[PDB]
Amino acid sequence: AKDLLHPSPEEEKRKHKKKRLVQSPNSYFMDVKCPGCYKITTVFSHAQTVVLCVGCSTVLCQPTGGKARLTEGCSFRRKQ
Amino acid sequence: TLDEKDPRRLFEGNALLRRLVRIGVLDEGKMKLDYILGLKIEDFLERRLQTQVFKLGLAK
Amino acid sequence: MQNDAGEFVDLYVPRKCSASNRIIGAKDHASIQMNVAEVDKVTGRFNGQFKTYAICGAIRRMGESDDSILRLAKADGIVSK
Amino acid sequence: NGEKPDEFESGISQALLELEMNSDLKAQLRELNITAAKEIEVGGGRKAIIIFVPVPQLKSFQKIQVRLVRELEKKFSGKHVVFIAQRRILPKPTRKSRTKNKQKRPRSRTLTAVHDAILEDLVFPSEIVGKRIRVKLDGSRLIKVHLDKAQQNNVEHKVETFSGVYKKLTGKDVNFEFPEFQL
Amino acid sequence: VRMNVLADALKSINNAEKRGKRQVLIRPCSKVIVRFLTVMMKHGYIGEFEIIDDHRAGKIVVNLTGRLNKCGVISPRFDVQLKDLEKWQNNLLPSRQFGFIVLTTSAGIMDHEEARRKHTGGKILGFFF
Amino acid sequence: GRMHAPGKGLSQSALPYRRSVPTWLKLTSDDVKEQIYKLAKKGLTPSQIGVILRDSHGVAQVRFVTGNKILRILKSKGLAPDLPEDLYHLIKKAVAVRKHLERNRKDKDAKFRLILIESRIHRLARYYKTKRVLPPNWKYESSTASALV
RNA sequence: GUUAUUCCCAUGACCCGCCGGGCAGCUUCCGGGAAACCAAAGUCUUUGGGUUCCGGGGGGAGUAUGGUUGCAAAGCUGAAAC
RNA sequence: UCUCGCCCGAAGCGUUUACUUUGAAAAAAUUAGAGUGUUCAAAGCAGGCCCGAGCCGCCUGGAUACCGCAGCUAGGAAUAA
Ligand SMILES: [Mg+2]
Ligand SMILES: [Mg+2]
Repeated sequence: AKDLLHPSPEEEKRKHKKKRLVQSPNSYFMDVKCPGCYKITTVFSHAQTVVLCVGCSTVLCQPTGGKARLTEGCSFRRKQ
Repeated sequence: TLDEKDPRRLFEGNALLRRLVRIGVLDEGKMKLDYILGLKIEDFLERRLQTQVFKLGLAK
Repeated sequence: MQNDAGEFVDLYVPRKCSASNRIIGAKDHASIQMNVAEVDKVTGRFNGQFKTYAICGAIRRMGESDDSILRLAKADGIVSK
Repeated sequence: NGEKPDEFESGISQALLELEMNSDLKAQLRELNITAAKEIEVGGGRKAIIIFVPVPQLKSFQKIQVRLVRELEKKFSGKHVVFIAQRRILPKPTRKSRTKNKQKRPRSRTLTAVHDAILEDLVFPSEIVGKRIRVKLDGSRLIKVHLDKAQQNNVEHKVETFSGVYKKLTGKDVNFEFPEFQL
Repeated sequence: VRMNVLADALKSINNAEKRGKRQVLIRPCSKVIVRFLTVMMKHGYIGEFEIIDDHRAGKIVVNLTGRLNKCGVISPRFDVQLKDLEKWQNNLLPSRQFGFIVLTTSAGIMDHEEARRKHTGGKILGFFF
Repeated sequence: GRMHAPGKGLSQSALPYRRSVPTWLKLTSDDVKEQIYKLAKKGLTPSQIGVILRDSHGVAQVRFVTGNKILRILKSKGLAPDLPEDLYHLIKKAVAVRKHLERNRKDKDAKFRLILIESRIHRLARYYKTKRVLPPNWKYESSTASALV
C-alpha cells in the first residue's frame, strides 16, 4: 500500500518540479538590499540578465546556468 | 437472445410452447423457454407411433 | 452462488486474501493463515480469543506481506493508536 | 433598473451613506455604488448577511474591505458580512434553444467559470490553494479546498459561515480546510 | 503522442490491479473519465476516488477495491446500433451475467444493460469485468 | 521527444497555482504597459521583454498583473514586427547556415541540418497561414530570407 | 568535514546526497517466452494506444522477362513452368 | 408576433451534420416463423362444422418477421468533427 493524497513534505521537495501534485516552481524572488544609495531591489533568483540597479549602477547578479549568485555584501530574503 | 417485453418473443415463444404441449413432450405446467432447453431425444422416441402403440397395447 | 430458487449448490468459499482481496486457490500451497493473539486489559493476560489473517501467494513472494500484517493490525488498531 | 430596494437592503443602503459621512470612506463611497443583498441563515438563528457587487467595481470592494467589514458590522449586528459579485450565468447554446442571432458566449459568464469564482469571492482575505473533488461513494461531490496559513485565524470562524452560504448560492457541498501553505 | 486518453487511464488501473496495489494516479482528467469511473463507482468494483484540482487539467487518485481483472478500452470506438450488443455480449464480457460495457448514448454516459432500458444506445467507451 | 533530434528531456517551466501578486509589486496595468511600450521601442523580443520584467523589475507573469498577454498589449497601439518571432529566429539562422555552406561546400553535417531548419520553416508557414495572420500569397525561396534578417 | 589564490570573497579538487534526462549493469517467479532469454521480447484467448514497412513450407530465385536508373560494375520493381 | 381569427391555430421561419431511436418506403419468389393431420414427412394454402334434399347453408384461413448501404421525416444532444 501507498499514499498519494497526503504525501510527506519531505518527499515532495525531493521530487522534481512538475512531478509533484501542485507543481509550483522552485525559484524565488530575492530582496537584494545593496548599500548603494537607498534602493531595495526585487530580483529573480534564477536570473538571466546582468541585474544592474538604477541608483548604484553596478552588478547585482551574475547570469549562470541554474541560479544567479551575488557579488559583494548583498543580503536578501524572500517576499512571500 | 431477445429482450423480455419483446412481443416477437411473446408470440413466438408461447406458440412454440403450445406446440410442445400439443405433442406432449412437456408438462402442461412449465411454460418457460429454459424448460424447452431441458429436453432430450428420448421424448421424441416415445411419441413416435410404435412407442405410443407400445403404450396403447397390442404391440407385442 | 444462489439461483432464483435460492439453492446452495456452490461447494465452499475459498479464503479470499486480506490485502489483495484475491482468491486463494486449492492448489496454491503458498497461502497462509496467520493468527495473532488477543491480550486483556490492564492485566496483560491471554484472552482465549484471537484474530485471523489470511494472505495469498503473490503478496507472500514479493515481500508485500510485511506491510500487510502490521497495517492490518493497524486496521485492527492493535499495534498503534 | 426597475428596482425598488427593500427594507434590509435599505438598512444596508443607508449604512454606506452613513459611512461616507466624515469618516475614512467619504470620497471613497462617493465613487462606490450598490447592486443588491440577501439575508441568509447559517447554523440556525445566526444569520449571515451577504451583499452583491458590480463586477468592474469589485476592486473597490476588494482593496478596501478590511476596515469596511469592521464598519458595516458595527452598524449591523456584528454578524458575518461576506462579499461576492453579480455574475450573469449564461447557458450554452443548445441546438433547440435557437440560433438567436447572439454572440459566442464569454467564459466569464459561463457556469463553470462563474461558480468557481465565487469561492474566490467568499474567502477574500486568504488565497485559496487547492480544491479536491473527493468523490464520495454515490452521486455526491465534496469540495475539500485548501486555504492559506498567513491569514488563517482571520478566516477561522468564517468557515462555519461559508459552507452554508455557498450551498444556497451554488448547491455544492464544500469543506474549507486549513493545512499549511507549501512553497 | 497522447491520444485516446481513456486508454491512458485504463492501463494505469490494470497495471496497478495486477501488481496488487492500493491506490493509483491517472495524470489527465476528462468528463469522459469522470463519468466512466462514476459507472464503476455505482457498481462498486472500485472504491472512493479523489480528483486533485490542478488549474490546467487535474489528476485522479483511485482507492482500489481489488475486484478488477481487466479494464479496457475499445480503441477506435466502434459505433453501436441496437440488437448488436448481444454480439458484443458474446465477444467481450466473460460470462452471461458478469461484467459491464460503457456506452456513449444520446443522453450521456450509461451502462451496458442500462442502455437497452433507455433503448437508445450509442458509441462505446470500453469494457470492464 | 522533440521533432528533429531524438532528445526526450523534460525542461519546462510551470506557473504556480497562486494568482496575482499578493503584497509587493505595487505596479498597475497602465504602469506595466507604459514600461512595456518603452522596451519594444528599444527593439527587443517578446520572448526577451518577458525576461526583462522578470529579473530586473520584480514582475511576474504579465497575464495576472494586467489581465492580458504581452503581444495583445503590444498590438493595441501598433508596434508589431509584422513577421512573427517563431518565424523570425528560425530564418535568422537559416540564412547563416546557407552562408556557412557557401564557404564550406563539403560540410555536409551542416547540409543535413539545413534540411531540418528548412523543414521547420515550411511547417510553421503552414500554421501561420491557417490562423490567417500570414496571408496565403506568402512564400519563401532564397532572397526573402536575406533582406529579412 | 578538508584542501588551493592571500584570508572573508567567489569557483576549483574530493567526500555523502536528492532531481532530470543517458549509455550500460546486477538481482527478482511483475509477468511474459517453444526455449535460450527478456524490465522490455511484460500490461495477449482477461485478445482493440496511435501509426509505417513487411513474412506466409523448403527449392527453383531476386533467376528469366518487362519497364526504370547507372559511364560502367550494378541498383530498384519482380514472376512462372516444374 | 398576437400583422391573420388571458389559451390555441397560423406567421416572422433557424450554423450544419455525424451518430441514436422511432416513423415512413420496398416484390413477390426464397429464408426464419404462425396456422392446417397433404395418411405422417419434403409439400401445399388449404379447410373446418350443421342441414337424413330441406338454409335460394353458416364461420374463420390464405398472417408476422429481418428487407444491407444510400435518400426522407420526427424524437435524443453524450462523445468525435
Ligand atoms: Mg518526425
Ligand atoms: Mg516507420
